[PDB]
Amino acid sequence: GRMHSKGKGISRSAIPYTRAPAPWNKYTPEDVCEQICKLAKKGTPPSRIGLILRDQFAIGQVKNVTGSKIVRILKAKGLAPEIPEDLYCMIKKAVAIRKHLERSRRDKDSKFRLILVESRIHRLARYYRQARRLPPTFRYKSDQAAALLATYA
Amino acid sequence: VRINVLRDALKSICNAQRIGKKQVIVRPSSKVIIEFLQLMQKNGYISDFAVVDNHRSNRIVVNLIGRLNKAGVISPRFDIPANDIEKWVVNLLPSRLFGHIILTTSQGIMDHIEAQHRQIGGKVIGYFY
Amino acid sequence: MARGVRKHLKRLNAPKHWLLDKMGGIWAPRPTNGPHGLRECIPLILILRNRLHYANTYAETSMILQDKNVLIDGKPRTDPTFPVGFMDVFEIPKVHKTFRVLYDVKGRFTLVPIQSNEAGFKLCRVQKIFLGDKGMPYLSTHDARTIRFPHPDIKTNDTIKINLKTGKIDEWYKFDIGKIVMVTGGRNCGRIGTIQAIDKHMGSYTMIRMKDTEGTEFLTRLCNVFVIGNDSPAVAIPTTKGIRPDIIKNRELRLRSI
Amino acid sequence: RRALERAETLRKAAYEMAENQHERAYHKQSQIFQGRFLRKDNARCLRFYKSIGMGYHTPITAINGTYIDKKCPFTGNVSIRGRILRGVVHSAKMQRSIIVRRDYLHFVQKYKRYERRHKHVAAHLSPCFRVKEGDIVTIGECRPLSKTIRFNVIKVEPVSEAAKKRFSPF
Amino acid sequence: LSELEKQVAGTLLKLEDTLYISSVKEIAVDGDKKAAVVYVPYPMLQSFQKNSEALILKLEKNHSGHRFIIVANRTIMKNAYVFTGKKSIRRPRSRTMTSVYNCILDDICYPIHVIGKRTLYPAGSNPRLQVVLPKAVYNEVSERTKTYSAVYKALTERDTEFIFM
RNA sequence: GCGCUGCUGCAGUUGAAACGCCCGUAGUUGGCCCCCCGCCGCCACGAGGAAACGGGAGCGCUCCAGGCAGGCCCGUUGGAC
Ligand SMILES: [Mg+2]
Ligand SMILES: [Mg+2]
Ligand SMILES: [Mg+2]
Ligand SMILES: [Mg+2]
Ligand SMILES: [Mg+2]
Repeated sequence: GRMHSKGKGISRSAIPYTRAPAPWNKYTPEDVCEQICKLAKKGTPPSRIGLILRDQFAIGQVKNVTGSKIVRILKAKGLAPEIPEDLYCMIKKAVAIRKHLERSRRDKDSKFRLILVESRIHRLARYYRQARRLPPTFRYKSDQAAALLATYA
Repeated sequence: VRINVLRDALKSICNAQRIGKKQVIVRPSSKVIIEFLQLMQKNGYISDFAVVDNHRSNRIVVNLIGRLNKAGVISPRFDIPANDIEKWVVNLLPSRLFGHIILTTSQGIMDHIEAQHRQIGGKVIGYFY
Repeated sequence: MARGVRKHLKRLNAPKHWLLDKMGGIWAPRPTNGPHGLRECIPLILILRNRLHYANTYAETSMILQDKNVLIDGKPRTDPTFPVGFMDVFEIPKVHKTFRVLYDVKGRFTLVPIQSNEAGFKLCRVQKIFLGDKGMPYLSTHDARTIRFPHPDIKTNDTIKINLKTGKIDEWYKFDIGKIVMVTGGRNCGRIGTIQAIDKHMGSYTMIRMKDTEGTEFLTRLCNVFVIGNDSPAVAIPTTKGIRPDIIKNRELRLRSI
Repeated sequence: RRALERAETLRKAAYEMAENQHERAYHKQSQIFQGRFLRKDNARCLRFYKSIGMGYHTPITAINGTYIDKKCPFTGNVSIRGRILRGVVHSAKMQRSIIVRRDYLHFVQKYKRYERRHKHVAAHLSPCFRVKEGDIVTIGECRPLSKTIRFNVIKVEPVSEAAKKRFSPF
Repeated sequence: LSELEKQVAGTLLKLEDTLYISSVKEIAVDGDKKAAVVYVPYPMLQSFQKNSEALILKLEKNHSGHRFIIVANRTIMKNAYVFTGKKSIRRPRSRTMTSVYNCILDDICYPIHVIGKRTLYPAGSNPRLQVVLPKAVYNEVSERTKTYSAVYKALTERDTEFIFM
């Protein structure tokens, strides 16, 4: 928590040294691929997909079984969202802030938070416009953000 | 943020040797660190070391034996001419008889004595004595 | 900006290889236009007064020249500022002295005495081929001379032998790998060697790599590479064979002569 | 057949240019004698082109194009001589001209460090090339073509979309 | 097209009661025992990997004289980019030397997963790599460590030694 | 002199001096990894381009500040670099 704050914790995850599957693994590389397919059809983000796989199916890491990551699989199958997930969630949070604010506009901390969130959105959007992951025309506007949320979701 | 890995390594080494320690651990590994340590070892300042692989940010262990009195880096790599080494030697080193100055050249990483022998110049990395 | 051409020459602004004393005077002779340019020539008076020493002043040289006592390429010249250049014939019949003007290893003009058999010609470098009036082929050289109707086999940068009495070409040496040459410009004036390599760059200079008899190798641009035969010189050359000694050996020679 | 098609397009274009009465003058290639266009056979060439000569190749657009430009280095009457340079496109607003940005380094001895400097150089752009901002161009030196122009474009390499501006010495 | 391949192929034809090999390489060891390396083509390494411990045991039991190891043959390219003059061709990272050596090391002891690697830099001795194996398995592999070191040195000039931790 | 203008090489709790705080564009700076191909910087060598001044080889203007002289039996006497 460093970019827009003063904190500095170190809560992370530490993956294992060895990349091989579990000795009790009973899934061919395909079987998961169908599971990813049906989960995605239900509008599940990849992070939740990994959570579901790890908890319900006992798969610590997808890459160790299939050799590839979830989003790459979805793209090969033509199911990955056009808008990346982190950006989409940031835009959700911005919309929620704006709504709460237009209900009542005497709250200044909320405006502070909104400023921070929009700055982060602009930075990430610029990075994605570079690297050709988004159209050059893509631009974020405060007054039309809900529309993009609805269509791009 | 972290920038100069070598500076951190050298500061840690000097800190440990000050209180007469026997082993050190420096976190990020690099080719330049390895060559610096190899030269130090060939000159007889730091004995042996080992590199530990973890896929990311390989760690290193070094064994100390006193002897070392100072070590450092010059952050902006200046381009020393072949005939401009004496001034830097005088400015940086305690004497013209036992210190070592490290340079990076098109012929590789070597000492200032070796570069004087081959009458070539290059860029400066650091020093120890 | 001067309103016209320049007629004077300060002594300090003169070429170094003329070897003129700083305290001789404010002025130095200004060579007149002719076969050779200002920086690739030396005035006649300098040879006749400061070297051979047959005269001690400007006036004596003037009398000697206007009395017709020196022939340049078979023609008497009365101009004290006439320019003398490379591979020129200097004959003084009154004393039976004949010299050919060449370069020493140090990079200065020297007089190599010659014989009667080889004084009826000179070597010229051809550097320009062009069409003149009526489309007639022509050919020019380093000494400001033009010859009409040259052989088609003669190309640029070649070397040409012409009889002094009659400006007619006899034989020609091609510019090719393996031919003895002599350097006439730059840091390597007076060195003699054989061509080993030729490298051209589109739109820029062409560099020639030469090797001396002793194995030394040196480079220079093609604008001052002169061919002097086919593996062996065609004319008599100085006592030394185009070998430049290092400072140490020159100092040893100086001490020996001391 | 291939040759016959080319002459038709070249022959055809000269007649629309004659039907563009809004223009005040008739623009034609100097080298070509106007008169070959009434020859039904294809035994006389209708377009003039040349080679730059520094290892560069003449674009197909120039050879098969139907434009007139006296300052073009391929179909015109100018010659390339001198220095060849590289740069990036900074602006492309004039009719047939662009502004090229050149980047280089300057060393300061007292501080033993460098400074980044840039210059703007204007050039003529022939209709045979398509250029947008950020593209890389090779320019060749020519005679004075105007008050600020002494260079002509001879090669274009495209640059991708939304690519970040970067300091690019060349 | 050599003797060893003939009898090993006959063996393989006996074992079933679909997969073929590329070549066979034999490496010597300090003892009279040697090692035979079988170069499996890349697309079928996993085909020869599922039940290969039995395969190697049976092969050793048929023709004794040297142990058998199964590895894949991978290519190494010597340029990150290739300049055809017009565009650039990028070398895939899988064709680097560092990746290939690591894959070889994993393949030599495929049934047992490596737990760590370390390279030591002695004062005078040439630098050498030492790897770390699971402490559970030992007597199974204690008797085939010299052969592993020899084959790794032969394929890759880098030297090594083995311990358990 | 002066490390009292500080690149080498100052100072910034109390002596003079850290913006009240945050966001942020130009600008500056950016972890680790591929053994060799192309490009930029970098190092070395070289060509090319006036001397005078400065450095510097040799020479007893009686010494010297200087000058390029000079000796007979002179590198082709010299003025190298
Ligand atoms: Mg920040
Ligand atoms: Mg932290
Ligand atoms: Mg002070
Ligand atoms: Mg106070
Ligand atoms: Mg105060």
